[PDB]
Amino acid sequence: YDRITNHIHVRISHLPLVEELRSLRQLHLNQLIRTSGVVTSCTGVLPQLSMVKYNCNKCNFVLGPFCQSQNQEVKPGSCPECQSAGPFEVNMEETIYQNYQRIRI
Amino acid sequence: VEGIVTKCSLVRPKVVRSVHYCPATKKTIERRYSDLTTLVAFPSSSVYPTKDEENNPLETEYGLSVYKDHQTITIQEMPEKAPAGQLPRSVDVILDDDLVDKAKPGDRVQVVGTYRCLPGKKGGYTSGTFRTVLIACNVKQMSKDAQPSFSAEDIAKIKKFSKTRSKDIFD
Repeated sequence: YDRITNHIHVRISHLPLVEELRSLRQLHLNQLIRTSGVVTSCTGVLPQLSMVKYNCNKCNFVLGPFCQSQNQEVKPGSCPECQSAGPFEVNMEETIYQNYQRIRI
Repeated sequence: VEGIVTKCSLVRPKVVRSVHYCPATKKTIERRYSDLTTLVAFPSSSVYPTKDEENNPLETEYGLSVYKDHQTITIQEMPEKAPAGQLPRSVDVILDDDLVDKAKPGDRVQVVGTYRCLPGKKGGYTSGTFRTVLIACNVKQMSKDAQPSFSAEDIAKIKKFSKTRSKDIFD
């Protein structure tokens, strides 16, 4: 099984609590709550910008990987590569996108 | 770029050798553009720089200057030879000075140009930003300035056709 990708996300079903979609405010923040509801619309495949390679030449080290997804980003001023920056170069086939979809409830 | 001329622009005096005059040190400056668009040029920029050999302000004196009649025309080839996967092109053609009112729409020509590019200062490293331009060295006219000249066939054969005729030459 190690030949395939890892990071298996476990699941959990049958929760003893169900809350409607009107009684949730700031008291249920960051709480795993089981909330149902009808789906209005869905979105297909969206090429989310999650990692873009940039060719650099200063210490024989290519810049990356970066973080540009909607979950978390890296603001300029504190680079993860020990706070380093150099020349950039736009590519055409070194961009690996991540799946991302939004659902209306 | 061969084909049929479609659109034609106006005639504007293009500045070539501007008489740079300075109301101070009284010095002459011979500055040439550098953008692969005029005659002698180099890949640089043409956004009216402020550089000078003596760092003096220069103004264009139109007393003894040299102009150039600039007129850009478009040439589109006929779509009668277009297969099923190719699209015609349209590149502008720069006219000359001694060819005023010699490129009217609805007439075929025969121009000889040189395809070049314009450098851009957008960003640090210049990528694949290269626009289309054509510097025509000579514009030739086939159906306007040129015409089928006569010879020894349009002098004798025309007179003999009206003499030894049959009834009337109108029929």
